Amino acid sequence: GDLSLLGWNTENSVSFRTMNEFIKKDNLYPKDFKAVYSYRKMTFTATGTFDSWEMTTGADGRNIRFKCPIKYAVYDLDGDVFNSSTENFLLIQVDLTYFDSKTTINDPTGENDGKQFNLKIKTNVLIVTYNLTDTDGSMSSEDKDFLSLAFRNWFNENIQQFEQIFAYILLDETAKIPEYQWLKPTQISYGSASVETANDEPDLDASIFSAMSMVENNTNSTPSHAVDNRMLQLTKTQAAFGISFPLFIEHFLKQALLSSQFISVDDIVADINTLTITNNKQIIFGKVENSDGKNVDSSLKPGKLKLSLQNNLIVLELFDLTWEQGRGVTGHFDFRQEYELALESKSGKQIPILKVHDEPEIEYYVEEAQWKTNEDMIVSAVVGTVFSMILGASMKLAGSALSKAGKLIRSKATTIKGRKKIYINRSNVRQLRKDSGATEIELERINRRNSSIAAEDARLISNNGTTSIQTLGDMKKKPMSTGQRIAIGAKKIAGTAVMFGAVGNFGEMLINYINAMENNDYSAIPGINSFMQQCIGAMQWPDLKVTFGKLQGIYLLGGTL
Amino acid sequence: MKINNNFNIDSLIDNRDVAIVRGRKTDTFFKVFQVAPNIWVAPERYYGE
Repeated sequence: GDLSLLGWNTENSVSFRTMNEFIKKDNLYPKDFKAVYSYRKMTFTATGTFDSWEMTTGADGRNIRFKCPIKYAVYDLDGDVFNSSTENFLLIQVDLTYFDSKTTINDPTGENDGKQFNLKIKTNVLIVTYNLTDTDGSMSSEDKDFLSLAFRNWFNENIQQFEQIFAYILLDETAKIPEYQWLKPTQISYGSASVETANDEPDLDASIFSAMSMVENNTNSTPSHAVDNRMLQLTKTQAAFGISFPLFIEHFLKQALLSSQFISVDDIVADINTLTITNNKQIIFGKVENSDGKNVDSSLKPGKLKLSLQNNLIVLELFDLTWEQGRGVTGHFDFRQEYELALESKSGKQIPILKVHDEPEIEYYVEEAQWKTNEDMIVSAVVGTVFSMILGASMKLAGSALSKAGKLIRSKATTIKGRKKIYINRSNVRQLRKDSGATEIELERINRRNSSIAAEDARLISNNGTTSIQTLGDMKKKPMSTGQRIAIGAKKIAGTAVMFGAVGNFGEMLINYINAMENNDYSAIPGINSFMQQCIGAMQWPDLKVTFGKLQGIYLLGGTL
Repeated sequence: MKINNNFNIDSLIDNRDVAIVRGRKTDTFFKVFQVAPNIWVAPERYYGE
């Protein structure tokens, strides 16, 4: 249904035309050929010069198909001399293996301590379909078959003359930036997938030749070379990079959730199956200053602070955030937020930016008795708690807007399973944002303050991405609204996305990215190029600008050479 | 002489008595069964016409 890597993590894909141009520039293919076949007292010869080879449609998985046109050839069929036409060609079938070779490539983004593997044809070559005709149409089908046998004998004998190197890979090379070892392949592979056109012609553009590779010593016991054909067709780019969602989650979402100070290093459990990062035990979300003036611990149940990928969106969820609000009243709130990693063209540069997408979803559950007995009184404290989550701060507001929102709040009350439930959809969130009365400038000021305090938290954050419980208590003991805590957590999570934004304690580099996202200073930040460098330092084509980036089952980037 | 009557249209090709061959030099192929030494039957329409 979508793009699948069938056990692999990283992938680099190109079109057939791009590889054909690589072969054309490299010019490491045989030109002159002399095929000879001798059998049953009969001798057949095909001596001539080949044209430039073209890798066309017909290759799938391990199979690699190349079109070899013939510039001019002479055929000797037991003395029968024939001159081939200029339209004659053959379709050879070969396979690719990453043979180890002496190091010749350089990786400025790596330590160059790995081993160079070059893609070459294994030691054989079979021809699938050919076209061999003379200038007068006097050839016979058996003559053409015999010449095809001679060509097969030539290609098996003369495969060594094709000294073309298909690709270069650095294996087990330590990255120059230690934090991004996930961008250095460990176990590599290739794949092919060719797609025909409507007019039944080889599509040198839509066809996709890929190279899959595991990273960070991930064991793959099922080496497969099948490649999804729609990986390039959607992008319409000459080259593409692909990073698996499992690596996007087990090495990025863990940092975002742990750095949010809501969980500790020993209270986070990775879960590949559900593609969600959460807390194994009950945690604390922050300090709550209700309308009663008493500081309350915001306790989250295990498995509720969720961070996952849904609907091509980074989804952050909170559930079962329960405490004692006052006079023996308990209510539960649920929140869901959607974010999208898009690409923005700023100052002539492609900058990956995480931006809000659609509107959040809210749920609130309470007992019937509280509604029937103390509906009016507890509503004040509930409002004081809720307004923080919306405005990002716990500030009072006029009662006219309170009644205007309260009529809608009481309108959306339903009775399910003996409990009062209210649901807030996408439209109600934007309605609340418009009716809140807080200008976007004030929100930007809040964002600046939260960015500065998130830089302070990252200073408190150790190398592993966690913070000591003593320092966590020192930071959290300060009285601050729960909405501001949500904003600080969001700021820290977004700042942790620099690893997918920029490649290269990490606290000061995060502070540099914070300066870039708060003052628009990317003078020392190359932007996406560094990340693209990590995708091309280890995967060097025989030589680009990246203009496409998205996620369709896989973090996918598209670029043109 | 002994005519071999133990052949059907779906007998396996043994490369000796039942095979698939090419008519003339054209790319047409057809199945043939050797009934007696050097005489074969091609249970198919004639390729030439």
